[PDB]
Amino acid sequence: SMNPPPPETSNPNKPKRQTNQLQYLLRVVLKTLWKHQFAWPFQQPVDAVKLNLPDYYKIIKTPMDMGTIKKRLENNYYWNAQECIQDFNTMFTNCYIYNKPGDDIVLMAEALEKLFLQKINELPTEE
Ligand SMILES: Cc1cnc(Nc2ccc(OCCN3CCCC3)cc2)nc1Nc1ccc(Cl)c(NS(=O)(=O)C(C)(C)C)c1
Repeated sequence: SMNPPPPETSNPNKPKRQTNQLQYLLRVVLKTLWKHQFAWPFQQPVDAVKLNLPDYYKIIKTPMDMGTIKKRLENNYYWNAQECIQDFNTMFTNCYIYNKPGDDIVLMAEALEKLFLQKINELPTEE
């Protein structure tokens, strides 16, 4: 069971903005999670062939990862902060949907999500 194409990261016809909230999502939120010791399983799409998870992309129909989020932010792909926040939440939820409680990967996601939520709590007001 093969891998799907990754999520879209480029679309010239999509309206997009560079806002102070989206800048915070890159400079604070993404950067903080990316450097974390538990980030690496989330820094690129799940390679379900290499990990031998032939059911992964049958169960996870809206895949997301921080490599995709990083590219979207670096490309100014988003219209607003909530679109990007949704991507992070999809990533975390997908982890909890696919895996067992207490699994290492879940503990890793939980550590990243705690930091995510702390940073989002201080999202600046839109300028
Ligand atoms: C983002 C993400 C979400 N869900 C999972 N689920 C998962 C991964 C592998 C699993 O193996 C099961 C045993 N195999 C299956 C057949 C036999 C062998 C089981 C479940 N993976 C993720 N990314 C990831 C990326 C790189 C790696 Cl190396 C890992 N591996 S890991 O074990 O979870 C680790 C980070 C080392 C704790 C996960």
